[PDB]
Amino acid sequence: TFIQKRTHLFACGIKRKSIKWICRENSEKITVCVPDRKIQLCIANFLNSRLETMEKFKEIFLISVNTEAKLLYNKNEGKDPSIFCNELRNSFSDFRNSFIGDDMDFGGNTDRVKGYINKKFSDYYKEKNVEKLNNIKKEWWEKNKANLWNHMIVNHKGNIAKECAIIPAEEPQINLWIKEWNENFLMEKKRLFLNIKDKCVENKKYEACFGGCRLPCSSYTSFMKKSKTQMEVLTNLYKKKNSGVDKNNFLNDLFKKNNKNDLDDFFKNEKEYDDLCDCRYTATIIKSFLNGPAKNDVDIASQINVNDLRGFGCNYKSNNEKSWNCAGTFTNKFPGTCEPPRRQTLCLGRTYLLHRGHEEDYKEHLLGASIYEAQLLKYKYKEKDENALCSIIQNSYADLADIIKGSDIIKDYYGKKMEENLNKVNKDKKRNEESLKIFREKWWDENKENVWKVMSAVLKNKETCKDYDKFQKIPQFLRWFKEWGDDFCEKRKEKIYSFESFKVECKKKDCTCKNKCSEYKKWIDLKKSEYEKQVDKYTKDKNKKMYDNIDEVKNKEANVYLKEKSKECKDVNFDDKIFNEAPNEYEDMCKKCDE
Repeated sequence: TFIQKRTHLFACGIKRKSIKWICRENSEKITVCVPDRKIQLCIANFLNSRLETMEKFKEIFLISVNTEAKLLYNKNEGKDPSIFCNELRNSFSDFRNSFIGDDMDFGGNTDRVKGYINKKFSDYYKEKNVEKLNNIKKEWWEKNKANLWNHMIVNHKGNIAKECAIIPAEEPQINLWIKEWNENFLMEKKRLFLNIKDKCVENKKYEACFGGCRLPCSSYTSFMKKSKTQMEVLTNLYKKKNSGVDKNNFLNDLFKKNNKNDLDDFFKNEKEYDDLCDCRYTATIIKSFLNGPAKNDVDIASQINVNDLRGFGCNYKSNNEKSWNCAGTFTNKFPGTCEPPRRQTLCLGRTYLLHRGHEEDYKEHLLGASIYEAQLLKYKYKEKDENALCSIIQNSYADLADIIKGSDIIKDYYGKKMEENLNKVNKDKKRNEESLKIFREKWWDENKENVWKVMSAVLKNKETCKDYDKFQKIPQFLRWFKEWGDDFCEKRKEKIYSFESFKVECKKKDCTCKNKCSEYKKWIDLKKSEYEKQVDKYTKDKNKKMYDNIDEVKNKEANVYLKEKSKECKDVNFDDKIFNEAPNEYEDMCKKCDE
């Protein structure tokens, strides 16, 4: 009775509502993609009957199709009725094609029922020739299909369009599956893209730079990836089932129906996706520097976009000059170290935001910081020569490497978070110091080339800048010490010249020698202490054999290391006069401030 009707329903069971396609390889090592609708096709009832006679087999078939309809109706409640219509038709076709030996779906009950139905038809006709049986089944379908279809939709004719009640034309399964898949695809494609619009709006307010927009963008991307592999399978199976030919332009026509040329063009992300899903203060510029205008045009690579710059969380290097910092918390573990002003003002952006641990986001952020650092440096020192600009870019490049590797001496608020957020990218559950270090170290090696590529884009004749890799391998402090030398010698030269132009001006007309001399005394004493600190570390560290594997350093007096590595000091000897409260040439002049 009605109770027994429930039995039919539950024999097959409630259907999953989501529309998905599952790809597996069959016994012949051949990959196929089956729709979940086919996986859940209502066939269980065949297994609950002895199928004693052909009348019975017919009766059970009638129950199967009619039940499939009910379950499809419950599945598609709340969905556009066109969907229920198509699934009715497509399931009817699978009943036909899985019955007459044209089925890509395999395993589980699909083969359990198939094999059973074949065995019963062996009994019915007493024929074991599989080919003959298949023909017998084809004839049987011919005579029963009209009644099977009619009964399948008898309770739902009113819920579908008049035209959907017409029995489906007979076609190969793969043709029907491709069509169904195409429809499933375009629907989910629209939906996922509308979410992108909703959350990204027009992406004119850096929406794509935040999770609200990046999530639907990301969902859309993966869906296209999965979809592309799926269509490849289905499209190859078509050719294979037609002597390796696109019989009747089926595949071709289908591509033109959607205004596309082929698989590739079918999944090529349009301009609109990039416009809505690329964070314009990271992704857009990265693409320019690696693949676009900036790549081969220094002028363009050098031009700064203020809005993007401040969006990312950095600003121009101030015209003011910060002192060297020899008194941070880092002096606890590394006494004698002096942080370069350049390091104190290094652009890292909002590193505290990469807490979700996505490698692509992290890479995108690092390259962003690297680009702006380069541009900002280029802007600050645009009036310097190629060799200097080159070395200045390498300084920050190497510091970045030290920050990512976790060897950076400063461990400031933003550096630390950069390091820790790379640890987050690492999903390995072994999380001791050395284990995490090794990961970061390997990660930098895999990315350090691109980092240099984008930073080197702001230099004339990029290949002029060499051994950036070797330079990065040099202990940070040693790199800084030399940086300090060049900075010291330079500013000393400047201050000497300042005295001259001042002396010559006074030498003619009107004349505070004491006041300028005073300012210099303060400066030189400050630099003297900085020098002493770093010399002490260089010496103490050297004695601990920390520089054994470093040529052009082993057993070289600190002040010698400077005169060599520091070009700017080539003409200076670190005497005991060098740090005099006044230059030896202006010693007497700074004295006798009576004139």
